[PDB]
Amino acid sequence: KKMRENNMMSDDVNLAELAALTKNFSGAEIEGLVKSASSFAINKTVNIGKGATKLNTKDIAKLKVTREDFLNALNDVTPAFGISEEDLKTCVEGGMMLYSERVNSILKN
Amino acid sequence: YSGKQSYLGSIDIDISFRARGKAVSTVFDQDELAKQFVRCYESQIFSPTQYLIMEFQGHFFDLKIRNVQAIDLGDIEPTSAVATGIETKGILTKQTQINFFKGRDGLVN
Repeated sequence: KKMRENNMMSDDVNLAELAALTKNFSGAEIEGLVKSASSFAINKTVNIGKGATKLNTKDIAKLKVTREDFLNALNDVTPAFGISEEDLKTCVEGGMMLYSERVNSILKN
Repeated sequence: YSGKQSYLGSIDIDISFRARGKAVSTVFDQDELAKQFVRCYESQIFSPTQYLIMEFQGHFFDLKIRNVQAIDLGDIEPTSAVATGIETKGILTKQTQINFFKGRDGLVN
């Protein structure tokens, strides 16, 4: 909420898609997602460690989170209840092929 | 000696109270302190680890150059690495980004 009305948010993010992606997320997990997404944004500027002292007005004057930060953030936060569907998506890691008509009939049925 | 890097781009100064009993809770303005350092000491060559004595509004302070960033005229960006090694020195200018850090005692406000 505050992020948007303070003009710190890129215009590219569309919330509906975010809601779509997060299947089994609980109400307490979305907040960590926000935190992680912001953490990437801020880290791009500071670069803790090696490239220190780059902090300056110009950098901090135009901070905005981007969509890909959230996409990256999905790799850190993981559901707690959506742990059995992962098995299902990995069951078809081998791919699928339609070498016969039959398969189409079966799936249709 | 320096060849090119002859001016001070950014200067980091640790500020501390000389007299433990002379602590004052007054809010010190960084801009005024920087102006004080420049007005009293201008175009002066400074090294890391050099000590100094500052009289600001009757208050006497120990100043400690923790690190120095030497930049040459014409450098749009401060790409130079800030050197903690004592060898780097530069000449003060009225535009150095002066960062004041609390002393080890941590009493200066």
